[PDB]
Amino acid sequence: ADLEDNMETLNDNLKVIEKADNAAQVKDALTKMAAAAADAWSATPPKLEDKSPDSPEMHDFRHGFWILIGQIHAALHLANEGKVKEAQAAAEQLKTTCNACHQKYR
Amino acid sequence: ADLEDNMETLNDNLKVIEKADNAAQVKDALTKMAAAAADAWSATPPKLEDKSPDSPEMHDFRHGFWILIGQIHAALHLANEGKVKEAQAAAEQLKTTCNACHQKYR
Amino acid sequence: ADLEDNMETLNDNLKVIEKADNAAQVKDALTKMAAAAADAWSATPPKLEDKSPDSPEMHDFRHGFWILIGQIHAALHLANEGKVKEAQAAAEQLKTTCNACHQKYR
Ligand code: HEM
Ligand code: HEM
Ligand code: HEM
Ligand SMILES: [Zn+2]
Ligand SMILES: [Zn+2]
Repeated sequence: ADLEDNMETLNDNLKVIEKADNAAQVKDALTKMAAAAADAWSATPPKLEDKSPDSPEMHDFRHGFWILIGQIHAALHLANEGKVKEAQAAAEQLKTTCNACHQKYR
Repeated sequence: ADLEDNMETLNDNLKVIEKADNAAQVKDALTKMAAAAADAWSATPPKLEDKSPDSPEMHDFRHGFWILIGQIHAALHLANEGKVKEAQAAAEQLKTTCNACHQKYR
Repeated sequence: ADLEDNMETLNDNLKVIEKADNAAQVKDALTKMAAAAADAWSATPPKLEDKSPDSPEMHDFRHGFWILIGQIHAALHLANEGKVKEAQAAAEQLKTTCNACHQKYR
């Protein structure tokens, strides 16, 4: 997918999570987030087009999606286990990851 | 691209790390491995074609490559600071993750 | 080698990061944490001595351990970038992962 569509999917589904009624809905938003973050991994952002793929910038760029995928995964488990409230909390906190990569490369 | 191709890339570069000349050939081969493993992220292996993308088997499957990439990133950091022998050792012990997944899904 | 020992190394270097002045001191302490975590993550802890390597309990433990490994990586990136203060904030931010895993498995 386009990086840009991948982020819309991240943004949209996080909101779906903040507003969810039950576990089924959070878990579904999390899955979709996982899909998008997995796909984004290999993307080159506009701000790093003049950067070599094996370069520190692209290295740290990729790692951002690694972290996010692990967090979504942890959060996805809380959801599977029916823990709506804490799943929503994990979901929240992975925003720090969105910001960390955003501050730098967006 | 293909799951098959990704594995050939994995296998080849593991041999490339074992024979490595210097830090850079080690780093370059590890980079290729991470990109191949992330390409495989969302591939669907023959043995799990009957299984829902939301099943424990696929969960287990995608998670392997996440562990792997992590292990690769860790080796990469060893190489970055010029501990080639140590980076080469982690690429050896990195086979435990390969095997773990083949055992279940190949 | 053993969990205990690596956990001390982990504990001690976080207090070294909190008391650090320069980016290099943070980088080294994070590097020692990287190393402790590299040698620890696959151990079975006292409280899961009964459960086997591929249960839900060991899978969760390994993941949170990998989350931790991934936050040390992020923090190490920030240090190489010489962003001293935000490497430290990231070393702080990683106490929650420490805590999430102790709360289930210590
Ligand atoms: C779930 C967490 C995340 C959310 C909610 C999020 C949200 C967004 C949104 C809404 C945009 C569009 C901004 C615009 O309208 O111009 C965007 C763009 C972007 N994001 Fe994220 N993001 C997340 C995680 C990440 C991560 C982890 C990375 C890097 C590893 C990243 C890298 C980027 C980049 C480079 C752009 C610019 C896209 C472009 O200009 O083509 N984002 N993100
Ligand atoms: C760097 C470590 C790894 C190496 C060197 C490696 C190597 C290989 C090789 C040589 C094959 C032979 C199949 C062929 O080429 O036709 C294969 C197949 C396969 N591997 Fe891996 N592998 C690794 C890691 C993994 C991991 C981590 C997973 C799961 C997370 C995995 C899942 C599979 C599956 C499902 C197949 C069978 C697919 C097919 O035949 O279409 N492998 N691998
Ligand atoms: C920076 C992060 C962490 C710090 C500073 C830390 C610190 C410590 C300390 C001080 C101990 C007690 C050691 C002793 O008195 O022998 C300990 C033990 C332990 N830690 Fe951590 N820890 C961290 C992260 C983690 C993580 C991520 C996990 C699992 C994923 C984990 C699992 C355990 C377990 C199971 C023990 C019990 C060992 C025993 O008493 O046998 N820790 N840790
Ligand atoms: Zn899991
Ligand atoms: Zn790195």
